[PDB]
Amino acid sequence: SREDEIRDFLATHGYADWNRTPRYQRLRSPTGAKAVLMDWSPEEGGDTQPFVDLAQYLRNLDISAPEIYAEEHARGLLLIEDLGDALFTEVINNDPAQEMPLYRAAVDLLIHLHDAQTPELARLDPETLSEMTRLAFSEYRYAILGDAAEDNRKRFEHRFAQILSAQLEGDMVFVHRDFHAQNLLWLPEREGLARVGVIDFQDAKLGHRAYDLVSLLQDARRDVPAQVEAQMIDHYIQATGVDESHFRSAYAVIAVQRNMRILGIFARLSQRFGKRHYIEFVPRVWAHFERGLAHPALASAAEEILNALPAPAPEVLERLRA
Amino acid sequence: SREDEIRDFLATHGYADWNRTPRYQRLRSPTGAKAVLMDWSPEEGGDTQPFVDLAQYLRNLDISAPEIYAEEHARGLLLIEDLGDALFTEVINNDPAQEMPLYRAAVDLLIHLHDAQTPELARLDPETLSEMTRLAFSEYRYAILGDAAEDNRKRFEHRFAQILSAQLEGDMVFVHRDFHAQNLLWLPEREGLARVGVIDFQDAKLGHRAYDLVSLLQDARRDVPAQVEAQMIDHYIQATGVDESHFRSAYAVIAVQRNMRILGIFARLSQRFGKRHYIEFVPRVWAHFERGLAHPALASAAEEILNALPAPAPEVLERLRA
Ligand SMILES: [Cl-]
Ligand SMILES: [Cl-]
Ligand code: NA
Ligand code: NA
Ligand SMILES: [Zn+2]
Repeated sequence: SREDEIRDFLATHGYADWNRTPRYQRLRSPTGAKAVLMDWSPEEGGDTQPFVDLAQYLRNLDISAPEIYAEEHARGLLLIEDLGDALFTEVINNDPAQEMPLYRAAVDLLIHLHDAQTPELARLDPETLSEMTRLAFSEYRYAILGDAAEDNRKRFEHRFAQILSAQLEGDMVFVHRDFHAQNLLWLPEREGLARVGVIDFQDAKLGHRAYDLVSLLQDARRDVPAQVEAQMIDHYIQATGVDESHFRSAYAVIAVQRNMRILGIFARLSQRFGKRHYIEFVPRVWAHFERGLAHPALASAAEEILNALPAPAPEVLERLRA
Repeated sequence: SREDEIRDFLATHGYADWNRTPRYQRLRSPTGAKAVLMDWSPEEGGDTQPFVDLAQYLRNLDISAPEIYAEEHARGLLLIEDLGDALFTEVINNDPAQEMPLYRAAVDLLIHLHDAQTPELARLDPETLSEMTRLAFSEYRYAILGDAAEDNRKRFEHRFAQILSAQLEGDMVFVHRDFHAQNLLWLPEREGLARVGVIDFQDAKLGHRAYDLVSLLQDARRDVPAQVEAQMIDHYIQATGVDESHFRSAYAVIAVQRNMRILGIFARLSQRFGKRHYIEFVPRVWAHFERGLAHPALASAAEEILNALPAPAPEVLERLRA
């Protein structure tokens, strides 16, 4: 059994007396030392090596990704550091005055990260970013109107790749891809940006400096105040020394890209994975999408894309949920 | 080429601009950051996984084995922490007054290590320890007299396994197996036993508490003063709370075991690997062997083994060197 494998893996590496306290199974020593077991079997299609490689890479930068305590690549098992339970979302739910300082710490992580020498990961080039918006047609539009508007999509993708190519410049940086409050953990005994524990970095890519900042600040699952986004963009620009007009323009086209795709991601979470609650986030996503399409960089694509995708009226939301 | 693989491995993990400054290749960043490349190819028969597993295990105990910065198991490459150049032997050569405090720190490492929950490594049971002395016949005796005294060896091994079984008790501990001053590195910015950097732990096993202490204190490559050995055994006994008479007896039989085997190891280093300088260490090894055979625990084996192995007279040493 898989339980026998887990027990053999733990015994082999000196953790036989540790107990599970219920992919991310909490384990505790007889005296309360903490660790986390990752169970991602190869036979199932999982691979532990990217997690190990990227956790090491981030930690080499004094970023609080988890230490690897033990590894078993062939059986798809790891034992890693437990980064605790103080999720940014929980901290902010309990005390809203922590939002700004927690978001500043996370932006400080990105600033530091973006100064780093990069690993060779697959790149989010303009063509790839454009194609990645296709979920807006194949999942969101399709779930609502019953077709994916193939011709509008091909025309949008072609124009949008050109716009992305025109507005995104500079070397690519490490991008986490799910950089938002729910995947961040507060570690208050640490110093500075090291207080930001990070998980879910394993499918990281190379991409633009604004990519993780958009996910953080336009986070569709939370109501991030406009002043948090404004001030955090200012701070990122001031701290990095990037050209302001260019970063702002890149940020706007990237916000269109990410919100458009997440329309599809959320549509599919509801329609395929039965999670209707993500549909409550669609009006927020749609608003950020529409805002970004009002940026002058998007002028050639805006009117045609808005004609092709249905606004989330109450009947559209219900059809997304049902 | 292998150089192309190394360069691909470094580039992939963000180290492309690091340069080699000449298995254990020194690498330096453009601003002088340090790391060590391990090149142990599978095609050659090498495996990086035990080094990774055991380095993690030791570091989980706050023992200064090297961090793993990057790994490539399939191609047999690792990038690890550089633990520096302050080898215990160099420190003590320069300043002999450091011998006691450096050896105390190393003994403190073992004390701490032996309190740890163990991994599942192959065990140095009595039969295995006995067989491992056979190099005394197949390499040392053979190099000198032209035969391995098969009958004496079988009789010695049978009796010696019984003696080992009688004198060794308690749970097995992690044993490094090459625990001596040459494989230890001083890290003076660290605290306590963490100042003892350790390398060459990758073929570690489980064995007796005295195993690594014998290699450290009866170190055949150095003249460890009798007072260092005496006081370090006292300190180990006092700090661990082990029964004194039993530890001392275990230490004596283990000293016989390790010195007997190293007669063979050194004979073979000279005869097969052309390193005649190890033969200068044979008189020291022989003296420790003879001392241990005078322990009452060894009484049934002592006279027969001494009759079977030639004393290292000047003509014996020359035949070992030539
Ligand atoms: Cl964790
Ligand atoms: Cl090293
Ligand atoms: Na513990
Ligand atoms: Na550097
Ligand atoms: Zn590995």
